[PDB]
Amino acid sequence: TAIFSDRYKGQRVLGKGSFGEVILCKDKITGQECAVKVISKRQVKQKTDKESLLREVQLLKQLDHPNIMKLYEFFEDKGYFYLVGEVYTGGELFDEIISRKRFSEVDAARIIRQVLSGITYMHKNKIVHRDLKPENLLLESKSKDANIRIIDFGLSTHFEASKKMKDKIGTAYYIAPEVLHGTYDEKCDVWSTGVILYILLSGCPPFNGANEYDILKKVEKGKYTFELPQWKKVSESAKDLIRKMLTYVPSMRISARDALDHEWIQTYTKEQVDVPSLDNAILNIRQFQGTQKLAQAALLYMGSKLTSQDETKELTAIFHKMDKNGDGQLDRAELIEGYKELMRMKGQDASMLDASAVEHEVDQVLDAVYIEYSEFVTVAMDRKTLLSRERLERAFRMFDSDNSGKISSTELATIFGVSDVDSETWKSVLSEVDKNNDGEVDFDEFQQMLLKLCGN
Ligand SMILES: CC(C)(C)n1nc(Cc2cccc(Cl)c2)c2c(N)ncnc21
Ligand SMILES: [Ca+2]
Repeated sequence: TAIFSDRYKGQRVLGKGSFGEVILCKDKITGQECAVKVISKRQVKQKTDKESLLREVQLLKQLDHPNIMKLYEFFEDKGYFYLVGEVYTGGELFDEIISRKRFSEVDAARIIRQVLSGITYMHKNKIVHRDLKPENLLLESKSKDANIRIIDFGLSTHFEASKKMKDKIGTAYYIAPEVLHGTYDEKCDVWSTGVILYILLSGCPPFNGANEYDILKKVEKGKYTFELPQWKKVSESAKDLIRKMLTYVPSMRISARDALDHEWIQTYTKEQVDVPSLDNAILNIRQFQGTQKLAQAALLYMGSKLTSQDETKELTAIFHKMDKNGDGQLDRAELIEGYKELMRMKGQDASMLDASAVEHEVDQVLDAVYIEYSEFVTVAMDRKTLLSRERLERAFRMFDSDNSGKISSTELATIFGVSDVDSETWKSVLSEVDKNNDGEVDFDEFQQMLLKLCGN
């Protein structure tokens, strides 16, 4: 009965999350800011019935913990679900860790005590995460004392995971083996935290591989080691906690509660022995984060380019039919009607919450441009891809940490492995872009490879 757009207005896009886009919204009466996840019913399948989802939402709204995201409201219309909750502005935990100069076991213990405190609380209330990963650890604010907030607790129980690689980047590292075969319980969150902790103290995933399926093979076997030089400077109690958290049989695996009482958490979170900086771990987390973000940006660039081609042609045909005399020009109200018609057929955009948002977007394009609708189409569609094109170059620049301007063949293999692009498929594309290749590409050659890898 209650309508989302009657209460909230979209201010700006915050980013892509599991199951949908996240928009910064504001209450039209009280002025309260909130983060809203818009889940498209067409793109996301429900695992449970409507009554099971409503009962979990009602429970989730009443729960409260300092390391769990607060949910405020829930709305549903014919095509979408709107999960309304608190905004966090500190960004992802790993993007903050790589910005600092020193990082020790004391810092890793403070991080993992918070995550475990949050998990322990949600497990007492019979809610499992299942998809716990570093990307779901947000920092409350930009300050250095910011608490960690776990996002998306309980959503995997009600919404089916996407099968598209652009949505699955980095999920294989943290997923518990029992989730892969179907019988799982809340212990799968201890395993995921165990993996996160292993990466905090070494900067390398315990179960790794050249592609998604090779990682899942390592996870399913469950075998890993502490045989990297960097593990020599780490305490034995940290290694003990990891062994208990990455125990294969879930009934033998330590609980979230007992992980808090472990010697490592008790010792390294108290204010009262020597603790050095894990320099090799920071460098490995910075290289790991750069790689994951470039693979993700490459996949989102290709996805936006295909979506842009579909919408450019659809919008061009809508305006062509609306052109009565055939002079190639239309009025403002016509362009609004046609642009609204694009969202009616292709589905409402997360940034275009209602007619007023569409009218403002049309006005923003008309400020750049009886008007030539082909010029309106070009500008409107280039504005939709702007964020994905700029995010690609920024991620290439961040990955190119030595500012050489190029990435090597070994780095391309790693990037395309995380992106799940077949080895022979990208090597074939490189040869068509630059026939006299020397085992390295610059940004334009890399973007040219991606354009070819999505039919251009
Ligand atoms: C993916 C990004 C990082 C953009 N994101 N995701 C979230 C989590 C979220 C946001 C709204 C609803 C739900 Cl169910 C989950 C969120 C939040 N709270 N505050 C700021 N940004 C957020
Ligand atoms: Ca370089």
